[PDB]
Amino acid sequence: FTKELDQWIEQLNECKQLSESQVKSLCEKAKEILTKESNVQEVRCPVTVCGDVHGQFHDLMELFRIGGKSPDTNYLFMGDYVDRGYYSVETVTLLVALKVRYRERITILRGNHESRQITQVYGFYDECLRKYGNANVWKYFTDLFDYLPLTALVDGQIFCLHGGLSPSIDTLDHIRALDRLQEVPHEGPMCDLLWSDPDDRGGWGISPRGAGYTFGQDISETFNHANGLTLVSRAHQLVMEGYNWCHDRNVVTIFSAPNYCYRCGNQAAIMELDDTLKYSFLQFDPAPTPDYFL
Amino acid sequence: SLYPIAVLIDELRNEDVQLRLNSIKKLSTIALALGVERLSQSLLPAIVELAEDAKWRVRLAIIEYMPLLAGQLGVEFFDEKLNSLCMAWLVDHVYAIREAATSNLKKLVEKFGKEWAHATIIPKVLAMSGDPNYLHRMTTLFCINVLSEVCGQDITTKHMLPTVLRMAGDPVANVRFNVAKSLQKIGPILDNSTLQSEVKPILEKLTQDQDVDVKYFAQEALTVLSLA
Amino acid sequence: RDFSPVPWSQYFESMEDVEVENETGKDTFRVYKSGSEGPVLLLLHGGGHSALSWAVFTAAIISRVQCRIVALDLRSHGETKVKNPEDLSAETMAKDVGNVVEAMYGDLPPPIMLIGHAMGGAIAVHTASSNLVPSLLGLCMIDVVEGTAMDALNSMQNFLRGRPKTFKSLENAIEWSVKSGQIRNLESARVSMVGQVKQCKPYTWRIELAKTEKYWDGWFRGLSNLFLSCPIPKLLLLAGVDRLDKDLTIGQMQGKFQMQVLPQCGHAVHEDAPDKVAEAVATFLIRHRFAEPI
Repeated sequence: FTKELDQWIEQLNECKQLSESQVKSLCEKAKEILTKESNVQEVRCPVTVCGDVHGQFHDLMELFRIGGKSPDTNYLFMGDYVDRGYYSVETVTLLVALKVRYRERITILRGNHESRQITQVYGFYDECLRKYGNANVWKYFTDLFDYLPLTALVDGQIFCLHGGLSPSIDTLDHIRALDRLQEVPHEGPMCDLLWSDPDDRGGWGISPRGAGYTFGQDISETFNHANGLTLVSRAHQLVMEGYNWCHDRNVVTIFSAPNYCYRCGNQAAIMELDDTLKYSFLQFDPAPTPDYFL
Repeated sequence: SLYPIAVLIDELRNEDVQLRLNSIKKLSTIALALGVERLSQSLLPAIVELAEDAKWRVRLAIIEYMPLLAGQLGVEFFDEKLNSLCMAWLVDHVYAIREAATSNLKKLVEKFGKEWAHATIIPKVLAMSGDPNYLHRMTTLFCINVLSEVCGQDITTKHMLPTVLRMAGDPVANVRFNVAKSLQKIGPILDNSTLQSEVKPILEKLTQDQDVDVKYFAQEALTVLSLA
Repeated sequence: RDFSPVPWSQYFESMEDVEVENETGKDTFRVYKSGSEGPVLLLLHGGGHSALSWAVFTAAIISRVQCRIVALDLRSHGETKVKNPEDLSAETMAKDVGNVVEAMYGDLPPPIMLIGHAMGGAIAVHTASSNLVPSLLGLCMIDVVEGTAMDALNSMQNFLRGRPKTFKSLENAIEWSVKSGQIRNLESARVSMVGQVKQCKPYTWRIELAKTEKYWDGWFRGLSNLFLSCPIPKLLLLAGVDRLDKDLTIGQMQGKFQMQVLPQCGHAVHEDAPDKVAEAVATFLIRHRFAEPI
């Protein structure tokens, strides 16, 4: 089975999907591994933190050319593995295959995209349909997304998650207490961690995004100090540079999808944390129906 | 035939990445045009800066061109300008550069000889073994993987193997399983006396590692080396 | 069963022919009203349509939140008699919206949410941006995005001068709208299509919309950046992610507004899925506490 996995990886590296049957097995074992994982998954450095990838398979290959190959380089992904229906299948299937092959070598968190809600509507479900004929593969991945850990903690100091902070969570134990094994709710603590944004007006604000909360620097500083944290690292927001500091370096945003949706022109970035938790940022470029609105 | 250098240069420093990259894969023919003193100052300076161009693909285009260039300059003018360029790529921020730079040393040893390598190259490669960053510590092991192929039995055993075997006790698991992956690769290039009393005991220890991966690759190495 | 019409009085509680004065003379507008309390939802239809496009929506939304509905027949559309029906610039039509508000209330403008479809989407924005509604608390744009609308100009020029010129009867107009795919909801077609056509002579188009081509650039140009600059809670509803252009994609990934996709709809999404459009606007309203649920 270890060598079947190597075969699947080799294949996905050539952008060639696995069979419906194979996806099913992959997801079965992935559930089994991720069950043992915590809502606040303990990660030990050196790791490379990665933000949104958005089903952009080729730019993920680019990511690996920058940071290095798995399992040699340890990676921590902060969600949004799927987006539009072009190469989202290969992108997610690869990252899952890596996790199944190498439990200790990568961590894959849940993003707001890893949900039945968004996947049905953005493209992933359509891709599964065009590439498999049925949509069982959409079901095998969305059932799996329920098992992704929500947050991660690098050496008890650097806190990682897709979105941001919640008015319903003060401590890491609050996150640990949650039942994460479900479809992302529209309301409450779990939603917020996947949907919230850092913000330039102190305190809490109603999220213009539809779900979650905008949160200010005063909240970041409070949250970090109470949990003994030095940094909150998160994704979720497109940043033209790939990465961005805000809230006086209490928060960093890491967006890992270059030229998002093939039109934005943004850079991507990953954050390398060395053997002693020294940060360095690496920026990269991309790799080289009614028609009536009146 | 003395003016197209101005044209070639203009494009090598242009804004658009596309002109830069393709005109680079054009330097070989222009070197053979008339390049004894011309490459020295009329063209090498432009190559030197392109070695640290911010666009990693352009650094790749130089790295891959290096062996053909280092050829036409010769051994005696390599330790001069280009040795530092070659070494500094090993420690580049982009893995694909470090990786290309690794396989670049091999092509260099292919031209200049295993003796030249034992003097110039191998020590600077042994340095990265103590590097605080594990991404670099592993580059050492990737170089030893590449160098073992063209250095032969005696030189690999003497000046490379001890460094590999000493890395079996690295605090980072990613380094430890690259040790087991290295011995699998280099093992065939070692007499049977070295594999049994020097190598095998170390691989035996690694199978008892705390990490899932280090175990697996220590086992597979023993299998592939008929040791089992 | 039937393709026979359904009167507006099945969905709206009342109507009014609102009087408005300017430079050359006086104009009468026509609004269809429903509800007695809560915020007013000011509704602006697409090109060549009428307030009647919102008929079903209104019924669905009123039974969800305590709101009021003001569905406005824009100039040259529906039963709006204007001294100058040839001038259909973005500015003039937005000026009109503002004036209807003043003429109806002026002294007492109640909380207002703007909701615009297609053309009415661009006008809603131009109205919001110029701050012509002094109580406006929210803005909704339905199925219009600048980049794609600009890309569609020629093709919707083609559609129009492909349309049938006349209709044997109002029934045939209703039938044609479903059969052609203009409206995917027969209930909505039966009530809205009477605001699309008039009669004397067979039935013909209420507005020779092909004439308005000269004003189309002024409608959609800079609409994304304009929409993004209105510092109020915004909603954007699309039939698909394909509608997005560069500027709104960057905008939405930066969490600046809310987007729902309803891929089960054609272009007239409020006509095709009035149920779910009501639901989205309802949630929006309750969440920002602009309205109260039933």
